[PDB]
Amino acid sequence: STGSATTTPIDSLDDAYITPVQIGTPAQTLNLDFDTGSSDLWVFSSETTASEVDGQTIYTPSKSTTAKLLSGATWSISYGDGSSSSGDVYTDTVSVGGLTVTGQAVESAKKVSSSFTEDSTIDGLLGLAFSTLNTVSPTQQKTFFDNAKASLDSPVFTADLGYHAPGTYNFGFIDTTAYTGSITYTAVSTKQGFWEWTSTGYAVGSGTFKSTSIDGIADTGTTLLYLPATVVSAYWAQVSGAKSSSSVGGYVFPCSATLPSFTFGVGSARIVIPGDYIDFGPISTGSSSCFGGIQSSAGIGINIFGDVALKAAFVVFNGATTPTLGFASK
Ligand SMILES: NCc1ccc(C(F)(F)F)cc1
Ligand SMILES: NCc1ccc(C(F)(F)F)cc1
Repeated sequence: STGSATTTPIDSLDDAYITPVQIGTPAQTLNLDFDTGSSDLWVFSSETTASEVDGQTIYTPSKSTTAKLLSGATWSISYGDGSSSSGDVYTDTVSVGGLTVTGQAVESAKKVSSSFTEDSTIDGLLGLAFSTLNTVSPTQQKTFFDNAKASLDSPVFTADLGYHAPGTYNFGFIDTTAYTGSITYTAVSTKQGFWEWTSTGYAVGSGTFKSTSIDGIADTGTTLLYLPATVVSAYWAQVSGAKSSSSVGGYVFPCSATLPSFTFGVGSARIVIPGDYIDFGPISTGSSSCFGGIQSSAGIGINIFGDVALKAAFVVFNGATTPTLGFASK
């Protein structure tokens, strides 16, 4: 079997993407943030503290005839930006774009951090990293992808994120009309639970390509591109007036400047990120300082190929027994 769902940016800056997901019987449709950097499927629910809910659609397990409480199970997660949530665990039927999994662990939030409450458009997260990162205790739970793997035509899913436009998540097949050229596959390390791979180098604008190994993770749940300080400094040095601002927390640049493109290597292939993808707009309403989409990973401890990079490509997450990542131009 296969599944296909449209994913839509939540705002004009592509800060995140939401995808409709059907949970329960009869279906309750929630818009979830598909996150290849985590492994929990958690939702706002009827059990969430009422003051912590501001416009989200909530999952109500008591209205689903297939929902079962997973006796004694709890979950608690903290994200790399300081966000967190926690609660209990149901199992229920979950469908994405026609692809149905029965008995999927649905983690019901009793408490969410402020950053989720303020994001009225995101009803929860659907984790697509490896199941070793799932936070359910005492019995660890499998991701939607892991549960679907057996019945998929091919154990893959693909991410085709749009620039200021809708995109597609496909499960179980590779749409050969959605990219140009060939797909370049590269090895994945699962040792930390992430879709971790090694980029073969980078170039700034029309400069020389610098061959150098950048280890990092493919993360649809992170907005920006976080790279080593040496790389990020070489990029922003080509932008007149750009500087690192401690009060803002990263590189900013004059909104009137034109940004150079950024190229990253995948084996012998090259993925080019247009300079416009790196503009994240004014730091405050009316400001003439704009926030950059390429930032240093020094404070984070790991390099992150977030949406800024992934939306420049067609990306194959190949969950075969030896996992690989595929990149194609589009
Ligand atoms: N998108 C989920 C996620 C969030 C944070 C991290 C970090 F910061 F720990 F690397 C990885 C993955
Ligand atoms: N990387 C996971 C993640 C995804 C979304 C959010 C936000 F934006 F909703 F707070 C935080 C963390």
